[PDB]
Amino acid sequence: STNLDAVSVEIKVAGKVCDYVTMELFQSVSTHHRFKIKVNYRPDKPSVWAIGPDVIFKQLGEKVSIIMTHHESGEKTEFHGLISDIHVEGFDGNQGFVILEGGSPTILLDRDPAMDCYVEQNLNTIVSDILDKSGVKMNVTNNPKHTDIIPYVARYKETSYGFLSRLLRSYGEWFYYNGETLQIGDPEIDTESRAGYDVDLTGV
Amino acid sequence: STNLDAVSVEIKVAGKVCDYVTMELFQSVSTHHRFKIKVNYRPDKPSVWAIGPDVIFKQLGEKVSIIMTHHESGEKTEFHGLISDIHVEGFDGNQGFVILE
Amino acid sequence: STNLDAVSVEIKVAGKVCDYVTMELFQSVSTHHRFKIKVNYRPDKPSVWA
Amino acid sequence: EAKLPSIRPAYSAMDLEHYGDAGFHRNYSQLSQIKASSRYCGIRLGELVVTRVPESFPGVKITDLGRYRITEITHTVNYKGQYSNTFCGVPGGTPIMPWGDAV
Amino acid sequence: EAKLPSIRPAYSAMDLEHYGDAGFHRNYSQLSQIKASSRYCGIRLGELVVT
Amino acid sequence: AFRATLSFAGKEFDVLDCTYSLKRDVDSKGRPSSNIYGGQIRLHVESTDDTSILENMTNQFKPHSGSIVFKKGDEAKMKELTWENGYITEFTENIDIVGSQPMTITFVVSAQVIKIGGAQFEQNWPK
Amino acid sequence: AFRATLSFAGKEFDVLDCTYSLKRDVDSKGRPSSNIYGGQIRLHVESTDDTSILENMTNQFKPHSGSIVFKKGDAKMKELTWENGYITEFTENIDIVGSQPMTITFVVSAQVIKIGGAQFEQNWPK
Amino acid sequence: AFRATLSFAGKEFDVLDCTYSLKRDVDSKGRPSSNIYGGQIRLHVESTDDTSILENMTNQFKPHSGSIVFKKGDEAKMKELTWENGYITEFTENIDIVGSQPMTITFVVSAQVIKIGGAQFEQNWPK
Amino acid sequence: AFRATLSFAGKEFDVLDCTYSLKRDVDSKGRPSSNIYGGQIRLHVESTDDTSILENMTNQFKPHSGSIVFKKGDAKMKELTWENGYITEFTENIDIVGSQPMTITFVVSAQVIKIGGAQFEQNWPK
Repeated sequence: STNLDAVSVEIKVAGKVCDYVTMELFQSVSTHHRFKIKVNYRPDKPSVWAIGPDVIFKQLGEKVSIIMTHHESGEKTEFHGLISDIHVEGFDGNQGFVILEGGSPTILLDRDPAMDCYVEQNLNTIVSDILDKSGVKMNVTNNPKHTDIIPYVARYKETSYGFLSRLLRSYGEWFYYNGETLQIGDPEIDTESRAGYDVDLTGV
Repeated sequence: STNLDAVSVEIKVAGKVCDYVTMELFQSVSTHHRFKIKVNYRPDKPSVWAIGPDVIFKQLGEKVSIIMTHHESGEKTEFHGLISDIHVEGFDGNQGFVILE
Repeated sequence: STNLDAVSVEIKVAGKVCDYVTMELFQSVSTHHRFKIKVNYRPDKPSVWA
Repeated sequence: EAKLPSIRPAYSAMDLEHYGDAGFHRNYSQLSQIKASSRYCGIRLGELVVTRVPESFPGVKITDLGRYRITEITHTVNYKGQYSNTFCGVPGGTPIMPWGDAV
Repeated sequence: EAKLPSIRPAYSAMDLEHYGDAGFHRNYSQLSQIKASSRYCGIRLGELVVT
Repeated sequence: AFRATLSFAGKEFDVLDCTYSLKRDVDSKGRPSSNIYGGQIRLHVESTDDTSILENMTNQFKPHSGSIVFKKGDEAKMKELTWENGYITEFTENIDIVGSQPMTITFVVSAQVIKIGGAQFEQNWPK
Repeated sequence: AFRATLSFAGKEFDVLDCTYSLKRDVDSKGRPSSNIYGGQIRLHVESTDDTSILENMTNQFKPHSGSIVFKKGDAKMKELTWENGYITEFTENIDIVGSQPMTITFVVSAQVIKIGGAQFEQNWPK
Repeated sequence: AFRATLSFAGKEFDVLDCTYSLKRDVDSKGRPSSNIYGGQIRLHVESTDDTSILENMTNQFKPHSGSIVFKKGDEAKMKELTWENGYITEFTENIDIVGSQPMTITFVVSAQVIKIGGAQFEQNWPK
Repeated sequence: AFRATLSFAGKEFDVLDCTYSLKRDVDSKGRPSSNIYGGQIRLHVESTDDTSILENMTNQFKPHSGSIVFKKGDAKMKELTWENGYITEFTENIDIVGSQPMTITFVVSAQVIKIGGAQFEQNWPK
């Protein structure tokens, strides 16, 4: 079909296609990924008051997929995440709209301060222990570079992510989410692309 | 005859006159002095790509002089400082510009 | 008849009625209350400098 | 020369060599950096990009601008339906990623 | 289960029961909240409103 | 010929111009994304020795109703536009001693229900 | 000598004006930087005792279709057709001192518009 | 009395209006601060039963060339404006039952090269 | 028919238009909230061989004075005068069609302006 933008974005919530007005996605190698999606309700469909706010509030913690496709070159980007906040609002008597907020599953690992200690393990074993008692479904690649045994590590009133983020980085290990898996260790990625000023680069 | 402004400001970088478009200078008795200068690159002259960003970056640590003169009274203000970091920008095929901090 | 706004606000300073332009007031259950008032000086009265 | 103590315990000589190397490469990586914007989704996080300026520009002899590793990126779609992104990078040979949000 | 110490000394079993009970209700009340606008001056601090 | 007469507050006025409009908001791709809003009537009448439109705007704060009837001169009625539950929101009076119309009144009405022929427009004004 | 006839809602009207337009975006060097958008049709009609376009507007949840035929001189020259459209703007004006005693102008937002072998279509996510 | 003809897509059209402009940014003290930009040709031609300008805007996305020739005296070609590597970025078609020209088409062309007489404007598109 | 003449810098000019206005600020309830400000004079004059008004704007930077006299019958009706003024706008226009081609329009911003028995004074502290 003709009349297509350069890049096409598709959003699916729990496997079904979303009808959005505006999106936003942020990705980092040393922080959480975040998304914010605005959903609209059409005049000829039920409003947010005919459905009920508490029935909308029951899709917290569901899966979101965002896929961006470049038609000329056939190149795509994929992201999988979870919903952690919902807003339902309206003004001046309109039918209302919904705002979905979330990010990578590591955002749900950052809400639980506690006290622990580990005696004579390595970083490979400590990571598995933290992720074993999590309750969040995730897939991980666990390959740290420091394979020796640490006599003592303490978790001092911090969350699971805050404890793990601190400990792995002070040992100089890569620790981030690459869009579908959680990476621990250097992935050894050498994939190059070319960009030119005034050719697919609008500013430098 | 000359339509001079009330206050004239001159900037010299390493002893040579600078062609700027905007300036800001802040001073206090309890913190650092800070300046920010935007430099002009004319279409007649070579651009920032003909010169090269790595040759512009040789200006880190050089001297900067700012003089302010009030013509109707004869008053004056002098400042001497150093360059700490440099930015090179450009958008949509433009010849570029430089910001000195 | 007289035209009046839906809500009327009156401000008194030390018992005397105040002529204001804008007004702001913030109240909390777990912090301080804060107000801000801008007072109006008219050309037919003594000024701020007088 | 400026001396500081380690922030985590070290139990051998090689432990402090590795600790010192991570600190050096994090500081050297901040000497020069890039920040650009585009409308192309082939730019991906944690990968490499080679930047240049075309030879058709007037007076340009050296074309290379750098080789960078992508450390962040932001994607947007506005209310008219147009896509764009902005990103930042460090030089492509760096072995240690930034400190980030750790406390 | 996540465990933490008290930020305040406690001297009996009833003190710690009251301390933990206050912490629970503060965390539970942030599960769902409201925000609204109006032009009516009958809404007052510390009172109840039915929407 | 063409003439229109306005009945309001128990009096009749001579109309020189009249209009009303309706609208909906449209998405960037052309799909409607709102309900119909509007229904404001702008009227232009000849002012003759009495002030009764003015005192309904100022000295009264209750809703009213009115009708406008359009006829083709030689008297034939074809269309009648009525409103119910309305207020006067704008008012202006103009005098220009040059020529043409020397003394006129223009006002605007905002009403909940608008009726014209076999079509109606009702708004949601809850309690 | 020129005539335009609008066939709409099982009726026929006489058209005074008609317009449609399309547009793109450019990026200060002339290179296009977006796709084509627009496609609204604006019409001007003389109103005669029949309030049937207004009733179509008040039926907010039903799309329709229509045709406009252009006749040159003393035979059809062009035909503009739309399908799956709504009326999104309506104005009725009456001026007694001046000419044009009663007129109606309105806008149509449609999914497809076709004219003489060309066509423009928008995608609607349903 | 002048005449103008447009040769586009193998067809000939009759021109009622034509315009093109160039621009250059200027510093606060009067100096130029950029190079030439612009170069967009706006054309106003007559309409008929053929729809070939719209087909090139919608049904095709490829660069095209075109030519406009100006004639003086009721032969003896005056000038000729040429373009190459261009796209149609605007389109409009109006019909008015009363008043002068019945059916017209207006459109704007944004091209890379513009030639008129012995002058040439070229845009640096880095490809 | 009116005759207006301008006496400026020891010369005489033929006036085509003239204006001057004053203003005040007003609250949301219609109460004045500031003092009177304004008093600029806008003049339209027929150009000639002399270029004295231009040399007063550029070559000199001293305040000046001038007067305008209006005659209705032939007699003197009103006189508008200024002192301590500057020329802040200048424009020369040529149009080869007709109706006074060569003209000059300029604006004066003075401290004191006088007409008849009325005066306006500005507070310019020194």
